Amino acid sequence: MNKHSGIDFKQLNFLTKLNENHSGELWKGRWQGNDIVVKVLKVRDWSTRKSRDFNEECPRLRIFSHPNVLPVLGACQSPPAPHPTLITHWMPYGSLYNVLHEGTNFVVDQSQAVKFALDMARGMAFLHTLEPLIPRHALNSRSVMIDEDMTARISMADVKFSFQSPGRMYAPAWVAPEALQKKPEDTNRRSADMWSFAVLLWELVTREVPFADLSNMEIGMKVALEGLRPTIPPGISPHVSKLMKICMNEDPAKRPKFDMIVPILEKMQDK
Amino acid sequence: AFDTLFDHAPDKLNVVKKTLITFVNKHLNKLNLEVTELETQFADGVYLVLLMGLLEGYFVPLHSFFLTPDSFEQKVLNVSFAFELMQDGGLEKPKPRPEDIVNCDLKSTLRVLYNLFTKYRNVE
Ligand SMILES: C#Cc1cc(Nc2ncnc3cc(OCCOC)c(OCCOC)cc23)ccc1C
Repeated sequence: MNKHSGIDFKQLNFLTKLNENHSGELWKGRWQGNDIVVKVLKVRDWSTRKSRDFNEECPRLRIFSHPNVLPVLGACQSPPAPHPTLITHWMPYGSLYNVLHEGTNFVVDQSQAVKFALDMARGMAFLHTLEPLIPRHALNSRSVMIDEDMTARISMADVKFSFQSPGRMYAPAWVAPEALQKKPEDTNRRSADMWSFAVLLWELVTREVPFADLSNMEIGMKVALEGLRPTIPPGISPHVSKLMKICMNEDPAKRPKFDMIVPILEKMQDK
Repeated sequence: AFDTLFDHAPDKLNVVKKTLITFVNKHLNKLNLEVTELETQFADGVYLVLLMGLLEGYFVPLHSFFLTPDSFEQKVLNVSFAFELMQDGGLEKPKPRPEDIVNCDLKSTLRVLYNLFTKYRNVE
């Protein structure tokens, strides 16, 4: 018998569709007394091999041990489900991207932004203790969720699976230059994540989407081959400027570890 | 259907070739790349890969294909990969073999480009 049967697709109450795109569909729903989001994955040439791989890759995402990590609650195996499906808790404020760039009601203040930064750094430090690392986990403002008490949480549902096309990057503005060009096995993945955090810091400082005026293909080509970088903002504190520069070091080996920037961010807290 | 536009309206074939050059340049110019010659400039697969990312809104990591292909085999791999990206985007599996594009088969090239044009005319 299999160790996990996963979540029973029939037990999902689909309420309202939230989005549909290249990778599949996102629904708000209910399951066993939980308010959830359901990601229905669209996969070309689904196979028994890919289904087996999905079912081996999902259990790693069920991380319940850290406040700044949002677990996958479970997954529907396909077969018997119509499609491979992931379930997570519904996060009332949506993604960090939504809160920073699409917030029509209020603008989060910079004390809250620093708390978001600390939250993300703590969750990333925890994820970087895992052996092996969770593969194909890209950090950007769409893959961080904001919970009901404004806690930022790294979303484990936003990993890419082995059967999802490694050849299509949809958020290159947050990806380290070396990771635009080299296979993950040829990069230090933890160092690449720190670049992404540096871009998150830039986003929290400017309240702008990085390279918003350029297409994704433009961004990746210019960052990889032409040295395009975010411009350090004018008139910010020297301490913040210094932190952003060291996290965005051109040399991956000189970038700090997340567990070294956690105490730095702690000291920039109000409390 | 496309072969009537190819053969038995040679001034329309030139209109198709003029329309396709306009279209691919609207996107590739954003990378500081210019196409003047459909019969050769897509044969090594690079511009097809770059064009698909421009049309469907993603970057293609440079480890995923050969940006500067050094052999017939690498060009075939580039075109094959570009064909996969097209299918990822909703197009049916292209008719020509990837070798047909690398060999500068003029008909195979405009059929692939025109199907891109049919689908992505209005992409800005
Ligand atoms: C499984 C899974 C999975 C879930 C997500 N995304 C979310 N995860 C958790 N909670 C969310 C809450 C959202 O709305 C909050 C209301 O904000 C005002 C939300 O908005 C989507 C757009 O809605 C029009 C997305 C959420 C992404 C990727 C995967 C694979």
